[PDB]
Amino acid sequence: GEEVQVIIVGLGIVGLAAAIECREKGHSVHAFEKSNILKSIGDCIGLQSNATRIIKRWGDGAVHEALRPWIVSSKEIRIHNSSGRLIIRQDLSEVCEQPNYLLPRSELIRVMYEHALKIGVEISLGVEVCEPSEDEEGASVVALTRDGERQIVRGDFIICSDGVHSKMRKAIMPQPVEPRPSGYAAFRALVDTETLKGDPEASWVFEGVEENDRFDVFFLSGAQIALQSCNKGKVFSWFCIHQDTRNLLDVWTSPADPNEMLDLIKVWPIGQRLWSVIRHTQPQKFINYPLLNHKPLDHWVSSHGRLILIGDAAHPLSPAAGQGASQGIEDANVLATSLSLAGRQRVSLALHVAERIRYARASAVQLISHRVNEGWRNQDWDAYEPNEQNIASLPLETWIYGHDSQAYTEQEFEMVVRAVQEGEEYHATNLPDKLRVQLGIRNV
Ligand SMILES: Cc1cc2nc3c(=O)[nH]c(=O)nc-3n(C[C@H](O)[C@H](O)[C@H](O)COP(=O)(O)OP(=O)(O)OC[C@H]3O[C@@H](n4cnc5c(N)ncnc54)[C@H](O)[C@@H]3O)c2cc1C
Ligand SMILES: CC1(C)c2[nH]c3cc(Cl)ccc3c2C[C@@]23CN4CCC[C@]4(C[C@@H]12)C(=O)N3
Repeated sequence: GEEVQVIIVGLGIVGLAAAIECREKGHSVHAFEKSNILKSIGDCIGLQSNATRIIKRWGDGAVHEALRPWIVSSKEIRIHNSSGRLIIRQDLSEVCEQPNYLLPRSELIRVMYEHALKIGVEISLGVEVCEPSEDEEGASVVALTRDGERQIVRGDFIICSDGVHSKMRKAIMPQPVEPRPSGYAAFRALVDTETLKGDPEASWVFEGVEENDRFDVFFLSGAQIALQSCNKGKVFSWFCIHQDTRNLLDVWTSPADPNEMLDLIKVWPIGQRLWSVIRHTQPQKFINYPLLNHKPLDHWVSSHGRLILIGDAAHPLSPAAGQGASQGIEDANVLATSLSLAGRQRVSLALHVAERIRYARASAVQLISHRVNEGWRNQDWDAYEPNEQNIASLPLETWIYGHDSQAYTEQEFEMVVRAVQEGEEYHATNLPDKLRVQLGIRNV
């Protein structure tokens, strides 16, 4: 009559989603995180309908109501050239049939953190998790606190949601493959709303944002720039994908030079108008984040089936594509659903079923996102005008954003169990069949 004891390593977006999913489905959760995750860092996170579908269930709608101010109200993407001329209005009516969110990462973390505490997730901040182990009966980790004290923590299995620099990953894949640089990076930041207000030369950016979030894209030679608003103009954010061969580290903390962005855009006719807004980014908030191409791992689940990698620990995606967080939320939902269907006496089965459901779909999104990183969409803008051909269409694919991962898992669970127990390949239908073979995805 004892609950499953879930251990979670890392409380980024995916670890918090895994904690909420597991706890709402009746399992005990003790989550560990090394940092103060409430600190204001990073810029905005987008969540598409495949993620909001999952989030809508949490607390019988409580989290969705907390996130309602952040529901995307853009009806179109406005695509501009280097003169600022509007070339194409790309309709978002289908993409936005169901809710999407756009909000500062720190606000999404806060909302998820508060709900996790409310529903009884046990959270331990200031803990670096080390040295996982497992056998046929259980798993354990070492909780290392900042005073150097070590505490053993035991559970039924370990959820490794510790991000792109996951140290848990080597417990599954001890020989790490190296991501290769795409040759591109992304400048990105929030704008300081206060100083943005009160700049008369930036007043244009507020037009209509109380009714429809701004979603402007600009294509210049060497730059793909987006300017967005959310929550009725309370927040403005921007990014700029650009060529960069420097040896940049993929972290969200390093100093970046705002003058590099000014130099890139000031030589084109629209540059001064864009800078009228972007100049109000706080200097220490400029991030220049490299767009690295990570190869799918061979698998996500450990030898005894009591550790699983999810989120960016399993399938890091660049922030340039828009499915990174949403796919990690699908990991959390499928894993928790699979655990609930398998039960405490079949934990390894649960993790292996979740891996079989998630792997090909997550890997397809990952491999397609490599093309956005390498700039395949770009053309010579002296000759071509940008249009829908140049917009990475991953956030526009119905097969991604229309998907209901929980319903899929419930309907397919016993078929996946049979594939796992009979040693047969499971052919998931949560991605297009042509895609899996076209991309060279190898089933686990
Ligand atoms: C500080 C920060 C800012 C970010 N800002 C943005 C942004 O503006 N836009 C965007 O699109 N993406 C951003 N990201 C990335 C984004 O969170 C992910 O791409 C994705 O949405 C969710 O990935 P995740 O939860 O799997 O991993 P992450 O979000 O990277 O979270 C991993 C967590 O695990 C913790 N952790 C790592 N190792 C250990 C350990 N041994 N023990 C305990 N805890 C550990 C880390 O402290 C971190 O909180 C940011 C990530 C970080 C870490
Ligand atoms: C910002 C992204 C993640 C995005 N976020 C969305 C949200 C909704 Cl709700 C609908 C569509 C999108 C898109 C499509 C975008 C628009 N950007 C223009 C330059 C680079 C990029 C990235 C990508 C692109 O090529 N396609």
